[PDB]
Amino acid sequence: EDVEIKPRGYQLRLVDHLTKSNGIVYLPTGSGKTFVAILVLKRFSQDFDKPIESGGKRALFMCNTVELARQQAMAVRRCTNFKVGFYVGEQGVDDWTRGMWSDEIKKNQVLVGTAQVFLDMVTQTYVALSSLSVVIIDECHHGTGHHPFREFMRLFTIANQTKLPRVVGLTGVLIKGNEITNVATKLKELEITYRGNIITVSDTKEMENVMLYATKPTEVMVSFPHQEQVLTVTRLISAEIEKFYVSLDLMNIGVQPIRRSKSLQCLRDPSKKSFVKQLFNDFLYQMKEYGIYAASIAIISLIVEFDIKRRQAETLSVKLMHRTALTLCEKIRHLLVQKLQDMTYDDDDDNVNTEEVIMNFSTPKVQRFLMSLKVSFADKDPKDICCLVFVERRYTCKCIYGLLLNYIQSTPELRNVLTPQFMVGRNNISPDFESVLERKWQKSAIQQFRDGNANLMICSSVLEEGIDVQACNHVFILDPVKTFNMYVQSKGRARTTEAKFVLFTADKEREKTIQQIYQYRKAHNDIAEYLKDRVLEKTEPELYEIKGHFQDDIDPFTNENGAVLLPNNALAILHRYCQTIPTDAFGFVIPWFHVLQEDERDRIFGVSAKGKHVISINMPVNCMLRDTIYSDPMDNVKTAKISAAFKACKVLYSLGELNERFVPKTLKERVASIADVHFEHWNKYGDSVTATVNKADKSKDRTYKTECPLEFYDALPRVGEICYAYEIFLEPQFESCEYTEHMYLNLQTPRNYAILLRNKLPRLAEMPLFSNQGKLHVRVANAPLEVIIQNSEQLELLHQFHGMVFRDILKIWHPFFVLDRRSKENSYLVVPLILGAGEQKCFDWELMTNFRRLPQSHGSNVQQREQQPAPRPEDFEGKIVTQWYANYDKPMLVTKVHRELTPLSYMEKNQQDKTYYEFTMSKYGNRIGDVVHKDKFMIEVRDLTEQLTFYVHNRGKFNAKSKAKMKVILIPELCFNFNFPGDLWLKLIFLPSILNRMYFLLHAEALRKRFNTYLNLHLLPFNGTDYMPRPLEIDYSLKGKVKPLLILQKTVSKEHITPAEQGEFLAAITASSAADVFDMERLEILGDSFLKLSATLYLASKYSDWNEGTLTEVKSKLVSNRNLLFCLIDADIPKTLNTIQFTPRYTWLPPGISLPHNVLALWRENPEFAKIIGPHNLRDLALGDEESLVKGNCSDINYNRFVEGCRANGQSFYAGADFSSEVNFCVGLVTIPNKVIADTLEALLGVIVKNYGLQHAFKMLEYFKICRADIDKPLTQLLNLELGGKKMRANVNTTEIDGFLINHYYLEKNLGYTFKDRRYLLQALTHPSYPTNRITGSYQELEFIGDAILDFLISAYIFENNTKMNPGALTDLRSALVNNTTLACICVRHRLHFFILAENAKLSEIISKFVNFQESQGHRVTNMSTNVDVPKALGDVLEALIAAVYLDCRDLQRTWEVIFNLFEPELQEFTRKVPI
Amino acid sequence: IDRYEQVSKDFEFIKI
RNA sequence: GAGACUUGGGCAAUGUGACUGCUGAU
RNA sequence: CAGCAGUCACAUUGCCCAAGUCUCUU
RNA sequence: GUCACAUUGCCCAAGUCUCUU
RNA sequence: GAGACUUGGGCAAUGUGACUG
Repeated sequence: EDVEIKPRGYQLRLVDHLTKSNGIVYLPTGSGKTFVAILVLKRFSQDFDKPIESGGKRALFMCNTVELARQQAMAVRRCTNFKVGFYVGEQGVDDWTRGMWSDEIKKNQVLVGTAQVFLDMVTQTYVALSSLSVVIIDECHHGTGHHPFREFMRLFTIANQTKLPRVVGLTGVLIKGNEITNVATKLKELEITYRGNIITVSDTKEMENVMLYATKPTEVMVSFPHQEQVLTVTRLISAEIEKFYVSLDLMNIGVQPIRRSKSLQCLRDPSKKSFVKQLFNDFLYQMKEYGIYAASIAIISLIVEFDIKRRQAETLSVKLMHRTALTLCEKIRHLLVQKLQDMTYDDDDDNVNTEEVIMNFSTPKVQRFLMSLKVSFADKDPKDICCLVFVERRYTCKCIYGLLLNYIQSTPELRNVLTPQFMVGRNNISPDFESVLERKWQKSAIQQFRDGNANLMICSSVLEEGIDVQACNHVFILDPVKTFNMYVQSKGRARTTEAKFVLFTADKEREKTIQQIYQYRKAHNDIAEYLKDRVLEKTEPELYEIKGHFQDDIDPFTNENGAVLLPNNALAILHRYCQTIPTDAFGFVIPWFHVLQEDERDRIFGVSAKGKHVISINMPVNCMLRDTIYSDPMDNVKTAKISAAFKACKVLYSLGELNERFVPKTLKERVASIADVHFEHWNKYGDSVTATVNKADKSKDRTYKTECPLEFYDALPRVGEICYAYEIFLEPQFESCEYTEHMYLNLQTPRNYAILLRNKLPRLAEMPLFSNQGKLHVRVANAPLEVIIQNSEQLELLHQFHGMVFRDILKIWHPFFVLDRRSKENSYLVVPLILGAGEQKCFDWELMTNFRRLPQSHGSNVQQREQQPAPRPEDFEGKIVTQWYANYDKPMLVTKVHRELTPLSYMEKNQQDKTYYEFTMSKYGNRIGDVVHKDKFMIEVRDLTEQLTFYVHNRGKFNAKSKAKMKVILIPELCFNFNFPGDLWLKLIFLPSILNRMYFLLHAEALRKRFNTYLNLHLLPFNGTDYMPRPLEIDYSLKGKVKPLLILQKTVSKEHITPAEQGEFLAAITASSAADVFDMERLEILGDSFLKLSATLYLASKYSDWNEGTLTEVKSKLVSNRNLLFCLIDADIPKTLNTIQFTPRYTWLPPGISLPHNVLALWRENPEFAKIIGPHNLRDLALGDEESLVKGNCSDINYNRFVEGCRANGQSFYAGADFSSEVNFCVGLVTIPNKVIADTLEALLGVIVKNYGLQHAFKMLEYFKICRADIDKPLTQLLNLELGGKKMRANVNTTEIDGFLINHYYLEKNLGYTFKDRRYLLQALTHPSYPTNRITGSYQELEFIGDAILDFLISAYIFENNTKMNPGALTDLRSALVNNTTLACICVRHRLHFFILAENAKLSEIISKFVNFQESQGHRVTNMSTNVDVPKALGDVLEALIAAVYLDCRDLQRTWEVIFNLFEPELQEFTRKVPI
Repeated sequence: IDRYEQVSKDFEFIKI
């Protein structure tokens, strides 16, 4: 600020002595005691920036009032280089944590705040007390009794009594109270309080030059008569005033809580009844004291305040009483103005008439006040006027202000010079007279006075202490002086020179006033006599003084971490804790105190407590303990009360109850409850309720292992068992055309390949397979054919046949594979069946006995062909061939036989006038000398497809393949022949696409059986069932009354329960990445919506004593994808999910073939070699044929090769490379992201709710241990789940309903649902701003559940009624149909805005302007002109009213009927273009 | 009582 | 009446916390 | 996050008024 | 809960060459 | 029936922007 801050002549030695020991300074106001405190901070500014944990310290600046806190904050910010923390209640301090407190302590080197804030900071031990270098105490004269200064000062004894912070006391007046006789008996109390000696400037005479800044004003007094004369009209008005008192005593207002005297004596009237009595008593006091003209404005104040009270009244009963009081006050005003107008007939000079009427009706005291002001000012300059006027009461201030305006306006000599003002203490009265409460004046009257706008200051005792004001030139004390400190500070408020102090006294009480003033003078002179006469000695060794002074009260309580509970602070914390209970309709949230009767002291504690009072504490009806606790025997009622409160707090804390931090105890832990009541299973996976992951996709992509279905494990047949053979049917769907002759005829042939199983199979429904020619429907035989392995060689031949088929005919093989007969995971055999005896098919042993080694294509020379016999034409019909002269080993399928053609063949389109013999000599004459069998036989052939994954739907199109294709004819002896028939080859191509659906179909059947067994559905359509064929999910992008919803129709009836088709479960299994015609995604939306509804309803039913915010923030974690993943992992489901898109050539392991067993052992049992061997090492295991097909293990060379593969990876750039991506399929491992697992969870939920209804789906949700069962009763239906209480139901009877429901039938005429209990409707229409919220609540709780209800109903309707919309647009329209704006449009169209109850400034106009806008626009849905704000309340009103309608009957069908009647036009308008 | 009793204009600011 | 203490209504100042309501910006 | 405003409970210092009890003076 | 723009995989329309005579 | 190849169209998994409740 400035460098003129050089200290005064006294402050240096003061701060010098303050370092040696504790000290307290007594200097008059305006002497810079704040600056010497700042100097103390400067001297003790050595260790401020160092952290506490390293030994650093800080300081603490104690305060008294928030206004003085701001003043001292400004004073310390202006001239300090440190950082100050401005700490004030009702914000931050009650919500901060130890981290924020410590971090603020790290930066802030000094702190300022009110007393109780520091009390809570220190007792709760946010930081150690030793962390403070010094403590600065303002207004130290308050440091006595139960005042917070003394309470904090008590903490020094119990704390570490070493390296204690320094305390300094500042006060303009040392003593508060009238016990001024023998002032030495009072100084020592404050002295021993801080154990510091009082110090005052010794050189008062020389430093009085500085005291000129606080000059003593001259002291004069004005005496006025106090004759006991009162007018007639006062006696008149008192009669009806006391009549109104009596009548108000008979008022019929509602019930009120317990109210009685301080010492629990007989009852007292409630606040809403006694406030008006107190106000009228004060008005009568003002009228009697100051005069009739004073009452002429006091009455205006009474009307303008009763109007505010009427406007702020919530119950209707209070409004009538306030109207009666307003009428009575209007009558009082009428009589006052009538008396005034009956006077003033003497003169017509309006200014002079007003001045003389003010002079006349004024009491002599106020008259003397008026003429004293007139003679003191006498039309001087406004800058010469600066004063404070102190009166007793607030309404006195307002009334004196109001009459002073009129008096100033009535005198031209004072009109331009006086500008009065007034303000009062915490009881903030409106500073306006003629206007209702609409004022917003940020600058307080103190700031206005500081600006110089006002010159005369009217004020109550608020300005006597603390507030720093300009050095006023006058002080007028209108009311008699009553206390010493008030007199001292009032005389100190005339801080400037030539100031005048004027006191107004009565004539007949003048002598006693003079005597009292003289007594105060002697007391003030004797204040310094104790310090002047004090023997020069320290103030330190007398610790017993402090001990005795502080042990008189009740002993405190302490525990671990240093937390201490103050017995004097027990009442506040008890009330705070008891206010957090869920209140009833009129439940009481405060402990009930009842002093025991006289002879009941000994009934509990014995005769020893006859005089010692004992009082019991009664807990509320919803407290944790419903019993009562009794006080210890104490000598007075207040000490007994505080002891009882302290013991109750101790008992509550000893149970875990009373918050450790001594608080109403209850927050995030309420959650923790339900939380672990749920997320307890997270701990075994390394997660918790407070733990979240947001980095490196951790807990987002997890590795899983797969298990074979229950019907393929150990399915390998053995010798001497009844084996089962299920043949495969392939039904051609595409028509027989030129391009589809073979694919139809050879696929309809009886010869089929079948599976040999040691176990049974269920009935598997037909599914389509899309190939190049079109679609093929595959069905498995329902009844297997029983066969027996009658010889070991037969089984060996069958297994070799399987192995060589998989090795060659499909080329689905790898060098490191081994023919497996030991491992039982997904192990089975496939065999061909042919007619041996009758229609039944036995083993086609001709195939197995021949095709142990597939015919190896080889070149034939002319000499060999000369020795080769001529092949018959039937030797190629239906067989497989391939050309050996060409380098291509691809097979060739014989289509048409040629018995009528010669090698010198006919003409063709390309080789016109050319024969096939000439063509083959020209093209491949290099490796053919001549055709020796050049007659009577060629073959017409066509190639076969190579694709295996026949899942793509559109790969089979023929629109562009309809064009002309060449006809290909080959010469027989130049192409090598296979005895294998292409008839079986064509069907055998489709085998992997059969197996990779049979796997997951058996898995889905197992899941269906599990979810039909747990839900005890074992009825007729579930054992002799016939499964409908595979459906096609078209929406996968690969090409008045109401109709009852099908989702809920199967809830009250059992005939409508559709059997759970295996196709639905299979779709719930297959993920999006599987690249198939069906998916889980559509059912995912419905499952999610059902999960949301169930979670919201369950939480709102079990916890009807919570708020919607806590319910939402708990159901968020309950429904979060993190919860669903861990839940379904606990369900051990993931082994039965379809994610990969069936890459057969690389990753789909053959069933009965796997890599060598020793590799499995020493690469899966060893963690050090878990994923070190890469695919580059595996492919090098080109084992021998006997080493792979019979022996089953690897040789020594291969052993060294694959044991050194990992080491070679660790010695090359391949070290650290990922060897888990699609190269870990050997052990069946799969990497699946959480978005798949969760979506499958609610996909299963959606399938279950679709097929079995809401009730069975909710019952199944219990199986996933998400909806935890209640101990009293396990669970009930989704409907009839009894929920409600004091927040979902109105807490008033039927009589009070009509007073809040002005019209109900007019809402019924459009809603259509006759309410049988209007409490739900009232609770839905109750806005938070409405006054009833404090005792009844608001519509938020009903809105919370109505949202979910509407969301699920709309989602179900758009799901079932539109079968071919991707979840996208489907739920996208949902958002358009659940948007807030369209809900408001619905509300305004049906005119529900009439009945909505709310009280707010904008809200009054927003609804009207929006309904006017909608009417002008013809109810046009925005989904707009001049940015009109949408009234978001109306949408929430609908969201709560829907829930209110539902709860009145607990039926969803009626709710949906009402919703459809409401939304009929929107569900026909939005479906066209779905506006976004 | 018909009306208040008027008080003298003059007085003294006597020292106390 | 002094002194000790208590009751009850009454006055002024101080402070906490709970509940809900506006308004603007992010 | 900030501004303004409303309702209600509890806590502390001090103050006069009335009534009552004891010690004590008369 | 859903949409638009930048990266893989599947299925087509155009046209071209190779392979099947 | 298939590959090679380019132009465009269609579908699903990652990054940005924004809307509804």
